[PDB]
Amino acid sequence: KGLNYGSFTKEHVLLTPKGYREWVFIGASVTPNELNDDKAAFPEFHNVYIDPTSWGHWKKTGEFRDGTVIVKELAGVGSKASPSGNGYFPGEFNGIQAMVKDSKRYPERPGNWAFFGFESYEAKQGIIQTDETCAACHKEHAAHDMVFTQFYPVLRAGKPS
Amino acid sequence: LNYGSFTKEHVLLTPKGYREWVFIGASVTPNELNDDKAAFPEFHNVYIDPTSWGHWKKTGEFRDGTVIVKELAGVGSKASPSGNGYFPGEFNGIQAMVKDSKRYPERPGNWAFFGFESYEAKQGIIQTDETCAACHKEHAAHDMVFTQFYPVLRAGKPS
Ligand code: HEC
Ligand code: HEC
Repeated sequence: KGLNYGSFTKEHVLLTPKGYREWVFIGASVTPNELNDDKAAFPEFHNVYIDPTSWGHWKKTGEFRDGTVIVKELAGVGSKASPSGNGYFPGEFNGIQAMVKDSKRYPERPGNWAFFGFESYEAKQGIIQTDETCAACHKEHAAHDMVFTQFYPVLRAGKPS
Repeated sequence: LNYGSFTKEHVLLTPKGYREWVFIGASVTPNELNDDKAAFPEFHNVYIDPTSWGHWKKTGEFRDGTVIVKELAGVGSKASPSGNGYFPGEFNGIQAMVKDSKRYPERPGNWAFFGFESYEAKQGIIQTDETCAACHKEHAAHDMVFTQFYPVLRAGKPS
């Protein structure tokens, strides 16, 4: 069996994940401010991680086990040009978002996903989000099980046939 | 333990499982911002082997036997529910660099660079210094690696 990644409070709120940068990377996207009227909803680079246990489970099944934790880490754009050419390059770390799939802890959320915001990296836990703030966009547009796997080529290529 | 596999000529065998290594940052040079032909199209996802990553959290240096994999991927779309920008598509190929003072003692920084003809290739191709190391030497922030673009490495090192 596999470890339980993610620690929770007695009210089932995920404590601020540490060590996620050593989980399994599944994809990176970028919404720069300048392309979104100098205020993107989520600045700017986004680096996404799934915990190792649920990555083993995904390789075997193409499905997110209960106990999946997915962390989106946000970063500024640092430059627009490099010796490799024109585009977008990351600067400093900005913040994180996370989501947890758990039928037991979250029996009445869409998909059993609890979406967590964090007010800082120094914060002890996150704040669980209403269905209008987070999960509604994810159920409408995400390709599989409310996860935007159409932007996670590690996922698509890592599921079996 | 070491994470490369080699032939007798110190040629690196096409790495398997590098997506299970430690991701250290991502950038994007789209073709539309580069005269419809980027040098390295388009998204770049960079990884360092876990053993070298452990030594980096200790020393902030690249130990001998360090392997870094840059995986390339197309721009799949330029808009999504999160807004305008660039979003990944399909996997294009890989590049790799390897640090070894004893096997590459004449390469700049003991770093051999490897190109790969496709995902199905068995071994890379090792590159002359002008093809790759020339530009890494001139411009990379640390020991030929563009750590100005790897915040996981910068946040990770012991300052
Ligand atoms: C990425 C995200 C992730 C990573 C996992 C995933 O399924 O992609 C998490 C844990 C998370 N968000 Fe998010 N979200 C949206 C899109 C399009 C992407 C991937 C593309 C990209 O990287 O830009 C996401 C969409 C939306 C959205 C539509 C406007 C809203 C309102 C939200 N998301 C809201 C939230 C959260 C509330 C603050 C929250 C904690 C999220 N998402 C977590
Ligand atoms: C990224 C790269 C990496 C990842 C580690 C790093 O040092 O960033 C590898 C293993 C690799 N490339 Fe190089 N490359 C260049 C730049 C600016 C970056 C980081 C930011 C980004 O993703 O865009 C790189 C630049 C250049 C360059 C300047 C004109 C040249 C000539 C090369 N790269 C050449 C090569 C290779 C020759 C075939 C090769 C195997 C590389 N790079 C590998």
